[PDB]
Amino acid sequence: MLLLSRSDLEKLISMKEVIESVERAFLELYNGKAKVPLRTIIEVEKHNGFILYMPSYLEDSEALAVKVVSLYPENTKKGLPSVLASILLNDPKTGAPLALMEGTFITAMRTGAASGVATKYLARKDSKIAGIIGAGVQARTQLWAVCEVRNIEKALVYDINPKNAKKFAEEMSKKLGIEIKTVESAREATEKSDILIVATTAREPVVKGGWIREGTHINSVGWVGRDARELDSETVRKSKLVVDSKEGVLNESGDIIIPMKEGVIDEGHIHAELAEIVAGVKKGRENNREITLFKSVGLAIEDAITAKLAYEKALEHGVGTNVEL
Amino acid sequence: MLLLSRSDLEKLISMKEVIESVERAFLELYNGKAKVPLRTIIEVEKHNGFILYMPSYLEDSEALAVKVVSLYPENTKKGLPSVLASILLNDPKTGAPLALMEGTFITAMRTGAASGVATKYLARKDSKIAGIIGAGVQARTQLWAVCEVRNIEKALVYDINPKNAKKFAEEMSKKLGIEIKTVESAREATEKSDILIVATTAREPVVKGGWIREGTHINSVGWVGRDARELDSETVRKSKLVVDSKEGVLNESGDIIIPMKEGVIDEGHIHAELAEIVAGVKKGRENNREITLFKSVGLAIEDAITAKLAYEKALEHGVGTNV
Ligand SMILES: NC(=O)C1=CN([C@@H]2O[C@H](COP(=O)(O)OP(=O)(O)OC[C@H]3O[C@@H](n4cnc5c(N)ncnc54)[C@H](O)[C@@H]3O)[C@@H](O)[C@H]2O)C=CC1
Ligand SMILES: NC(=O)C1=CN([C@@H]2O[C@H](COP(=O)(O)OP(=O)(O)OC[C@H]3O[C@@H](n4cnc5c(N)ncnc54)[C@H](O)[C@@H]3O)[C@@H](O)[C@H]2O)C=CC1
Ligand code: PRO
Ligand code: PRO
Repeated sequence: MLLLSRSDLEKLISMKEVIESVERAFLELYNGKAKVPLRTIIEVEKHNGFILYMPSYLEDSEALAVKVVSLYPENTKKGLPSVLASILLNDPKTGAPLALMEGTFITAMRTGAASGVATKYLARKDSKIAGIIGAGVQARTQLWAVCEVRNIEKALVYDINPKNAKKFAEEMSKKLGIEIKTVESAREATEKSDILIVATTAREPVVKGGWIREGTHINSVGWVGRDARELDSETVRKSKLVVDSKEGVLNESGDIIIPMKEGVIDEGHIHAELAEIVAGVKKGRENNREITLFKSVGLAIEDAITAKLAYEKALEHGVGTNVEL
Repeated sequence: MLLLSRSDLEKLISMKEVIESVERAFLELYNGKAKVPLRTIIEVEKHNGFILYMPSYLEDSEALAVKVVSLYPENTKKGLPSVLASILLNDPKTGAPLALMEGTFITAMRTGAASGVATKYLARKDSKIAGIIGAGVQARTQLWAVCEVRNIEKALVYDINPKNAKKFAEEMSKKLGIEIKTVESAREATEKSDILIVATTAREPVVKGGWIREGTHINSVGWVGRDARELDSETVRKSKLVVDSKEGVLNESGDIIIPMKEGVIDEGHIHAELAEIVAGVKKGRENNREITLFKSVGLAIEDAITAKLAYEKALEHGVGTNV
């Protein structure tokens, strides 16, 4: 078996590659060449956490992988990231395990790239100002993937944690070579956005629909269970809704389940799944005045296409350590 | 996180340990302190194999583990085991991964132990002769666990491959210190058995119910999908049926699903789940003449308590590699 550490992975993969790869994974999913059973969620109520088991098999790409990822929103208080993951790659021909790789970095990369492909189809091409609510691990790759897809000029970041917003604005500004300024309310970041990035831990809405002007595109990736949401009901109803997967969002995302329980929206309010948009069967952004919202909770195909991408580059680069079991 | 190889694991855990631990896991499951959602099976039709994802959380034992196990019946043609597994242990307090360990040895140990617990409650205490149909990997731990709970004197082994039965008879007899004789039909092994072990890869019945005499207890652990079976409908109908879990067997075991399609039995023919037997809520063996059948497909909690037993012994014994 081969081992790939976070240091190993950061070396191998870039966001432009991951954007292309996640896009192909969804095209493979639309053509009936993907087996993605709904992920299994075990809630650890005793320790305020979740653990998610996300297996998938992409038969054309021959990517047979499972990711074990956990969400503990209070982990940052113990010097630990909220999201920790591991990815296992198996050989489709024998079922033998091929690799164990650190999944935390890949989770952030594949999540940003998933919103990157959706941003290509749903965001105004002339978008230059991006607003970020929640300056955590996901927000960094979220903004990075948005910058790979649009000619972003300036970014606004709001967080309840002043350290996270400052560290984000400083470090990401040199990172992406764009100006990033911390703002001091979620209202301001939402009102001035051409593209809005929401990557929060909050269990109650932070984005009010009354702030969103026309022509803005929203990427929302936060998830803390089916009871939690970061967008109020007005935001969802007001937008042209695209989901990463209907089966996943409708079963896991309080951002959608709660407004439908209220009766503000129904299952038909979902315009399309991302797989239909990538395939060209369903259309993305059609005019300047619509407000587009991409709701993402995570799909296992993004881990498999990224893990096999990273695994095959390690072989070609001689990266990683071999182990016996 | 810590890495544990088969060589690391093989020393650490014994069959007496795993039986005690698996029985405790089933009691924990009965008391509502286990989260064992039904496992996810992805069939790789393209390569004639299955891969199984088995997560579970035992909250009292604080064992949060997932096993990735695969079944490729044609692997023995490539010099590879039919069943290959990996087990990942996570920290319940942080969600952080604690260990990656080889699951092949643990799956054999926990599978034998699960039948070891069932045999203790369902088999006659005066059982002396054990019959084995299918002399593969699982059969060895199956007989070992039966030997840990009953005073077995002699074993009879039948396999469709005479090489496998002979190799089983030789190797297992030295390990367990009991006489083991090769027979040349499933009928003979079944007819003379006090306890019958069935652990085959067959997709069609190998044991006929007409062969089973009264007082026999059967452990059947084979699985090759819900369309495959190693027991004919008569063995199922004739027996008091105990399953490791109702949700798993009725969804995955052709040994049970097919006789229910025929109308020979219905859902009520399941006497009890193993968890109810361990808890004492349901009765085990009530008389000497009953024929008892334990149907096992595998349950994620048995992996979790065994993985955490081993992980916890590795730390105390300084075994494993950090990465
Ligand atoms: N493909 C997907 O959809 C995936 C979903 N997620 C979810 O994305 C979200 C972000 O994940 P991470 O960045 O890794 O965690 P993180 O803990 O490192 O960052 C979360 C940020 O949200 C901020 N925040 C929390 N509540 C806020 C509030 N009311 N108002 C303003 N800011 C607030 C926090 O201060 C923190 O900076 C999480 O909800 C996670 O469950 C995580 C990985 C990928
Ligand atoms: N109940 C549980 O928890 C578990 C279920 N299993 C299943 O147990 C069965 C055996 O597993 P392993 O021993 O690891 O595989 P194995 O390949 O090592 O052994 C299978 C044995 O069955 C024999 N056999 C095959 N067809 C036969 C037939 N018609 N008649 C007589 N003998 C036949 C084969 O010669 C072979 O020796 C498989 O179905 C496996 O999927 C595997 C792990 C645990
Ligand atoms: O799918 C994922 O990877 C993220 C992890 C936390 C919740 N969802
Ligand atoms: O429970 C298990 O581990 C075995 C693996 C193959 C089918 N059942």
